[PDB]
Amino acid sequence: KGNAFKHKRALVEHIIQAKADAQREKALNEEAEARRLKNRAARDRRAQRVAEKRDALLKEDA
Amino acid sequence: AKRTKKVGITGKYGVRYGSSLRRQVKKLEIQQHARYDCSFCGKKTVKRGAAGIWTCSCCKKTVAGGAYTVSTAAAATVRSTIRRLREMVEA
Amino acid sequence: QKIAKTFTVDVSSPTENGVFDPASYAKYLIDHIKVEGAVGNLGNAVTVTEDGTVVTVVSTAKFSGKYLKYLTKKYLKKNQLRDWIRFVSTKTNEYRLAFY
RNA sequence: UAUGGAUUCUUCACGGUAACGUAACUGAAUGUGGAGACGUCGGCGCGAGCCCUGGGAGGAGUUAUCUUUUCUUCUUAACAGCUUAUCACCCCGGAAUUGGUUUAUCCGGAGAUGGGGUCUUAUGGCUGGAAGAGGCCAGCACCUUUGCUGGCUCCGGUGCGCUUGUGACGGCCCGUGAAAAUCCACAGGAAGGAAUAGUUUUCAUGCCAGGUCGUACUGAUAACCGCAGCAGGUCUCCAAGGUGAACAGCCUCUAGUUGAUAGAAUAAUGUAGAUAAGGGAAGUCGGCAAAAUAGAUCCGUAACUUCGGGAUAAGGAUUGGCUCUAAGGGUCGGGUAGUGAGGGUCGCUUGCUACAACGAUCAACUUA
RNA sequence: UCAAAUGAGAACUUUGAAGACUGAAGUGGGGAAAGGUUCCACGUCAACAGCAGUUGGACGUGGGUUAGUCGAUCCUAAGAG
RNA sequence: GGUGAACUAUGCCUGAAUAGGGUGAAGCCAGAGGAAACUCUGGUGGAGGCUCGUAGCGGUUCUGACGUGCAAAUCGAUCG
Repeated sequence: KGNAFKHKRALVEHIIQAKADAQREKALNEEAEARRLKNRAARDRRAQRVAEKRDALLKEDA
Repeated sequence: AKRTKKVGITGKYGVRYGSSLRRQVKKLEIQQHARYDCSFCGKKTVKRGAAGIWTCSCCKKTVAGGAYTVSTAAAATVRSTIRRLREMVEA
Repeated sequence: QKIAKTFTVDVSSPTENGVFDPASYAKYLIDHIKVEGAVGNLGNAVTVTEDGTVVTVVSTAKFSGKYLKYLTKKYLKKNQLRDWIRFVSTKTNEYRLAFY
């Protein structure tokens, strides 16, 4: 309605934008979280790669 | 974009009259060309058929009103006054 | 589909007086039939079935016997044999000659 | 007046949820609505005609050369039966992710989307009427009356095209935009009706009868009037093609004209035109008169303003022919599973498989 | 503008042969008022048709408008009484 | 003592007429900025006792022609 568009084929290139960003952005979010997981846990072995200052002292004397 | 600067809807008149005249009466246009509410459906269709004729299609009402607004404040105070004095005579 | 169209014309009418060669008219066309652009571009879509007495063309190319009339008019203009022959229609795509 | 049906002891129909529907299926006073029956303007859409064009066919002209050439026939009344719309209406439904949606912004929980249906038939289409009509040619037959004898009347397309009727919006008014004439339909259940009949016969078909006038013509530089067969006046309606934005100009075809005492010479004279070196308003009361410009395309613009103007301010640049290039749309799809709703065929993802980026085709004049 | 005819008569009467115009918001087709037999067919040219006129809407004659279905009268408006 | 509103001035009721252009008024949307207020920007959209300008309608002028005219009020240019 407003103006926001040129003509038919230009708007078809815009359909390639809507397609391209639904696909190529939504799948990008999904793979983003899917790659966050368990590198979480590599950072756990990291924070237990220098605070085992606390894990090398205390519990299992018995 | 924005069409007119200060002339607004009376840009149909342009440079035609004493500018005091256009300056007053453009407001009168704004008054008589507003849409108001039916209080019975809640919607709004009330608008001037004539000066004191305030037409309405949403739930189909029409009130003899003022000239360019529907109700004048005189009708509001004779309203509140016949009503309130009605609550001073009836009450 | 590829049906050769039949156009049936009697040409005996001056030839019976010996004053006309239908081999000169079918020869006159066999270089001149405006099929596919070039006149006489007549690669095996046509039949030139003359007799000397009746010529009939059965040809799967774009043709009308009214264009065959247009082939007569330049001929009888050219040899100037107009005004002894009308290219008369028996019926549709059926024609004949005269002698008068 | 007959006929047939109707509708009934459910006295004077059926159904659908409602949509709504039919060949039917009584009614005083009192009302009732509707029609008639009335503003303008704007866009937008749609009907009808015209104009434009192709193929097919019959008719005719061109032709040194070209010229499938330039033209010609290809029609369907009132009236019947079918079909057909905006709009509208009832089920389902509850909506915010708000959605639906105009060209131009509108609507929906007082139910939107949407999914179902119900409905006016404007309108248009189909068929009949109504082909025999008409027409178109083509052929003979001869005083031939001219009679005979055929054929054709087919399929297109196209549109910011023209003319016209619609739809639905939108504008405007301290302006808000006829009358009667007429006919319904519903109350009304007055009043009257079936039971062996009953019947309105808004259901059908079937009888007869259609005052009086007016009606030809002109409608105008001769049928009107002006004193006149007077260059004066006199109300209404229809528009081919080129050209061009244009009903502007100009030409061309149909339509229709082709009428203005005649003749011979060409002197001033005027009248009606044009042309002029050079200079340019001195001339003239006075640039009277005359001269100059101009369309389109791109640039630019002063003062003042009551802000809107001024402004086209003013003032700058462009305009042949040809051969090319770009953009600017529409219909159809996206199968080896013999697959779907079937169960000559049949279609989506289509590579009884159940369903997942595009390509095939027709079409413009528009700028660059 | 040319040939023919016709008549004693052809500038002015016909027919052929040409060129032009309006060019369609027509010199087109018409219709309303208005006119009214002009309409149309014939015999004629006194006189007109400012030359002519053999021709006219000229002179003598005839012919011509068809309605249940189309307008009037219905209605009412302005108005009238 | 009679007649004219057919000419002309005025009212009412029924009817008829008006190319092609410039103009962009309002409405509404799209974007940007701003906290909003608002600010622009891009549109849509088609206003005007608007304008050019045609049909039209009048007549300002040349003091045009005429000036016993086609004319007891014509014709030319011109204008609004």
